[PDB]
Amino acid sequence: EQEAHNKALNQFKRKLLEHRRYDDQLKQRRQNIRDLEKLYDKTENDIKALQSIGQLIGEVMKELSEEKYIVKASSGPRYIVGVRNSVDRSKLKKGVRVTLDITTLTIMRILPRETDPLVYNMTSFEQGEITFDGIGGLTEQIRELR
Amino acid sequence: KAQFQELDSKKQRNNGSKDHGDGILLIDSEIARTYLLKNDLVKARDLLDDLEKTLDKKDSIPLRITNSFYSTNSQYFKFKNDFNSFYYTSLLYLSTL
Amino acid sequence: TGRDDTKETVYISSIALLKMLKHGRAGVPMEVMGLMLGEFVDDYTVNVVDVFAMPQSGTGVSVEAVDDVFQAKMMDMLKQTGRDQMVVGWYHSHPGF
Amino acid sequence: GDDELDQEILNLSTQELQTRAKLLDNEIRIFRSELQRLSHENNVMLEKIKDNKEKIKNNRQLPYLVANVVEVMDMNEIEDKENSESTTQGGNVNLDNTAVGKAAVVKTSSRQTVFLPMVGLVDPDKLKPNDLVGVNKDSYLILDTLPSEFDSRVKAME
Amino acid sequence: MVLEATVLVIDNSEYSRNGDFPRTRFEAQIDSVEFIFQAKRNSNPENTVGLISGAGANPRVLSTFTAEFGKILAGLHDTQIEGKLHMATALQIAQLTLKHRQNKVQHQRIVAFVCSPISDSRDELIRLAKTLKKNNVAVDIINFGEIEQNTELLDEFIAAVNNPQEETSHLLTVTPGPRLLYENIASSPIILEEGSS
Amino acid sequence: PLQVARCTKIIKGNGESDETTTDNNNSGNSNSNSNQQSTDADEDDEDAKYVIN
Amino acid sequence: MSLQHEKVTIAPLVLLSALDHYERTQTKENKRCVGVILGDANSSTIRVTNSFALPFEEDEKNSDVWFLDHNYIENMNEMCKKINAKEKLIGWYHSGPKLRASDLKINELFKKYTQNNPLLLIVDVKQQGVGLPTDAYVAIEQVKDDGTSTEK
Repeated sequence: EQEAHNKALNQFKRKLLEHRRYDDQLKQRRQNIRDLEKLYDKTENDIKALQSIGQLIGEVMKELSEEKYIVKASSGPRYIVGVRNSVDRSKLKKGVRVTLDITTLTIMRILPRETDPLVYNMTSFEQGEITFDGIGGLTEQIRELR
Repeated sequence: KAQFQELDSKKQRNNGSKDHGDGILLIDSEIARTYLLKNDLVKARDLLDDLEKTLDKKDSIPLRITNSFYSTNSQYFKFKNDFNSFYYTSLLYLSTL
Repeated sequence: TGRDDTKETVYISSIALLKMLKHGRAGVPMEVMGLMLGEFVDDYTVNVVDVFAMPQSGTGVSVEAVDDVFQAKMMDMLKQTGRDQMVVGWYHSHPGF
Repeated sequence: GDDELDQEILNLSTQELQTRAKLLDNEIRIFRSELQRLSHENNVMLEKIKDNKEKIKNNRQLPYLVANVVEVMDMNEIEDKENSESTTQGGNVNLDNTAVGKAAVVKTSSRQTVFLPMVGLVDPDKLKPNDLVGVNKDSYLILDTLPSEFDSRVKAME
Repeated sequence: MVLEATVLVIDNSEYSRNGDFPRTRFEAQIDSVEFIFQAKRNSNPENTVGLISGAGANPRVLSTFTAEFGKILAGLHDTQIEGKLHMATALQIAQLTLKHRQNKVQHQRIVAFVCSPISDSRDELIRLAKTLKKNNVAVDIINFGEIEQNTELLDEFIAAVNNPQEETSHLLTVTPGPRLLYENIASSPIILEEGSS
Repeated sequence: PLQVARCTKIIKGNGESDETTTDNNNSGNSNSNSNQQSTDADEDDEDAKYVIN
Repeated sequence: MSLQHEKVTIAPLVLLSALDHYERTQTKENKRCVGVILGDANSSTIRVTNSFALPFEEDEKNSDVWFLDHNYIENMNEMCKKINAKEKLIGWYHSGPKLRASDLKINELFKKYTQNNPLLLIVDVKQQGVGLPTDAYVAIEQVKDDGTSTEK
């Protein structure tokens, strides 16, 4: 015929347009789930970090006993400190870096060694990519050095 | 299985109460069984270590999944002709049936 | 006369005494604080039933660190469980002082 | 191009554009339930973010102490038993009393050194040895990074 | 009517994948929740909606009384399909939820969708029906489960509750042919209800 | 009394990285803590700050 | 989940907290109080540092109907983070005097909160037993070898 469903599909064209932007509205709020999931992860570990207060570091001077250890702190004072029975008691030996509590002064845990930022500056200088070729003239001095 | 894998990207959210990833496992157990029919021990063993780790990851199992899992297991052990290993497995299968 | 007060002795229940300790050891060296939920009877007995802990500040303990907004929210949570009564003060924790 | 119109009568059929019109009536009922769900979901997230911000902003506020970063020690993200980078842990097993996450060692200006789990808001790329970082005045958690300070003899040179 | 707190019970069953309502009966009951929430809301803005499930061996509380449509929704998602609705336990759970309200002025009402021919005893649910009306709780049983053939256990239930009481029990039977659940629920009384004192 | 200090470095309070809270670099230029967020693109932390000893 | 379970270390504040919340609901005559259990876990020893009430109703005529408010628990947990943010949901206390088999059904609800298999702690409020007055249990799903199906 001439006209009798042309206009009726004019209406379903308007619906169709709106539907596909409703698809982009589904995807938009799904894009806000991820953005906000990261931003909650950084500020949630931040409250746990606030609530996990700093502990003072020493090193073991001298085992007195298997329950009593003498440490020299990094605040200065030598203490006789206890041990919490949640860490080793055989890796407390002299020269060993440990952190101890500030509010009952008991050893919380063993730590690897701790090395100064001045000696870390010295290691972070290792730059100069120049080869033994680049020493001209004094190549004899290189055999001798070796 | 492929069909099922593609199906769940769209269907799981539209229905939004129905999971289709339980189906993947049910199939997968049978893929392991089918190799034990063509007498491929190697291929079946690889699928059996994977079936087992998946089983454990869920915090609940249907009866039906763990049944299919004990079935692949049973056919494998009795080919090598290991008696003791078989017996123990079969008890697991019979109860949860 | 005006109104004339006399001695009181503060009766800290077993539940409250441990709670104060738990909160104070954990947030140290930083000063920790919290509100006292209780009831006041007699003219000689301040009954401190329970405490709870208010979020800490790096601005220590002060007029603006208490937070009355979080208090109003905390109060309703105690309201639904029958564990509200009426607020009888505050506590805070100094460390080595 | 665009479906459901007279152009498309020629390309498809009448019956096709109608079952399309009918199937999109199915589709749209589902999509109003999901958009509402996801809308509400981002609200719940945003409001717990503001709740977080008010604690952080108290600590961030002045004053705060000054420390440099001795070194970044490192500790495993295994909190489901123990730390074992190279230092095994003994006795009792813990979530986070000796099985903590990654670590920062700082040197304060009150003459000490403190071992803390590094803050989850400062990244481990912004911590490297010899950086100057702010630290909480009455605790010792790293709020932020600062540019290296100098002496006032040095600021005269400027 | 107005000033009324409503636990809607959504039925969850293995009969909720049926094509007797498009696309399935579960997803139709989803839309149905939304319309009733808004209706009550625009009559008077102090009304609240709670939502419970039938999924599970026993029903469960997913959401207590809230004025947020969106909280009700996170629940329907969370919920399965594989349980069975037992009316006796669903009623009892709805009543406990009803002893917690935004304001205590508000009346007590249960709306129950049925997609499961009832497998509970008739007699068990007669005792419970007499339990409801002491508190002033009426139950509107939207029946579309027993159109799969099953005798009307419900005639007894609606009748026992019914008495002088300004919250009224109602029996609505929905057309078995495809025609969209929610529409039919929305066009029947839910705000065009009347008292029966 | 007042504790006598002495300033050691003016570190201006914008461009100090005194906002880390906003972890987004998709918003802002991110050259400064007031340019961490570009909605205002302006004060979200004190204008000037100071390190004293 | 975690399968690491061994001991339940229990703090004295936990013991006292469940006696107190029971007595200030003034639940008696076999009416119960179920609250949240808070502490460290994902760990072999389950470490319960604190506990708080949750609004809870138990019907005594028919035991198969109970009230738990899901909304409260999330809110409440947020405020726990205020106190000490090393606490997450690791289970629930029961008010005793003993184990019930209706506890099996309660248990489902708290699996959408926890990172561990949920904790059941009987705090006996009448303080009966010749040692400690607490029994401690954890929910397991397992096949039964006496020829019957998988029980929880």
